[PDB]
Amino acid sequence: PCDMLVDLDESCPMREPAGLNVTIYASLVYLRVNQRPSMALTFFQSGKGFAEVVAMIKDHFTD
Amino acid sequence: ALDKSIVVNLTSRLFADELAALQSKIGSVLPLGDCHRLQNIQALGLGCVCSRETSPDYIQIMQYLSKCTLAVLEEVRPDSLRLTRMDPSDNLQIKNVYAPFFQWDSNTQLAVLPPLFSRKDSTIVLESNGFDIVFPMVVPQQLGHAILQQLLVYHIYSKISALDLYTTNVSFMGRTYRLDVDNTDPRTALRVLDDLSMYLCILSALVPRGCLRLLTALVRHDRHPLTEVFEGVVPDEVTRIDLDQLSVPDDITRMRVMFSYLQSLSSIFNLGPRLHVYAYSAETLAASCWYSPR
Amino acid sequence: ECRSTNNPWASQRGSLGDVLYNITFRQTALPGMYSPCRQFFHKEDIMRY
Repeated sequence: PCDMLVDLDESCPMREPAGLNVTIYASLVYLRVNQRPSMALTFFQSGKGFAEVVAMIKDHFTD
Repeated sequence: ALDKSIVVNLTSRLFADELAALQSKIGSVLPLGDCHRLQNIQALGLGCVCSRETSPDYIQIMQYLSKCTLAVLEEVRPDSLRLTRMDPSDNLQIKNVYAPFFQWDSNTQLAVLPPLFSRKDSTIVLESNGFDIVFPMVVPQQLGHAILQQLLVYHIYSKISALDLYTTNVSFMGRTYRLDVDNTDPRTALRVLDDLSMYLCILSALVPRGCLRLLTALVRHDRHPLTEVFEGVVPDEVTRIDLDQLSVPDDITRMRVMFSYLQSLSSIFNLGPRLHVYAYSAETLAASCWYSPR
Repeated sequence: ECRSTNNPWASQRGSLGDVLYNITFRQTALPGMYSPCRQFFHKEDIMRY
């Protein structure tokens, strides 16, 4: 679904390398709404290597 | 099956000077941008992120390195550079000409790092075309880790200065080395340190009490070879936390979360792509290895 | 030959034209923009001729 997917490589460019590989990641976020525990599952799409995307996912879920 | 070869077109005849350096490093790993046979020379360098006039930031360069496809040279003709390619998951001959020389053997382990000892030795300049080429360095994981350990320790203790023997020296069995820091942009090296301040103060909240009381029984008299960090004196902080009573099912829930956040420190201490050598020849300096991008 | 120089704010070795315009091009990810005056005020590129 287009609603769940969160793209990650998106730029003006305002240059990044090409490659052979772009990897779909899943995520699942424990949170609380209405003082009741509930989850949230989103998807991620980037070929940046695992060391960047964990830093890129934290900026998405900052709030 | 599959083909992998990259022949690099080039707009000027190279001189005999720079042809001698490229002939000396004939087996060498260097990244490049696009996955095609024909290619400009301005993609072959690592110098698109590490330039002379711009201050390089070695974390961002290393952050750049896990994106790119990698390549090994085959020939250096006077016009065109001819390279072969590294793809998952393929066995390939790799031959180290890397100048801060280390010794490998059969069943060793490798990883690719930016040049962190001598930039002038590891980058040759092409005055013929005006664009310079930067070679990366391949290091076994033990020194592959221990350089990134010392580089993160440096950017903590350069900010406190707002001297060198403790901050810029990588230690190893038998040798000591000098990291190359004259002009580094610390800001991409500090978002890594900003996330370390996130994990490390969570790890200070869920410390097990039985493991702190174990050290108060240990380091006072029981002296071991690997506990010489504390020098025989307990810290002032460890005596302040163990005032509670020990209970087993409290620390069961703590040691699971202690276990699960040490899974997360893989993401902040990542090297680049890793190279699993299964056979290495000694006198020929070649090897055989399968490439795995992680 | 009735005068040396028309304006002493371009031709003099440290003048305001030389301060603004001698600088070689610095690449940045944000798109750099063009200066027509950089053709005349550049010691390095004119020595190519």
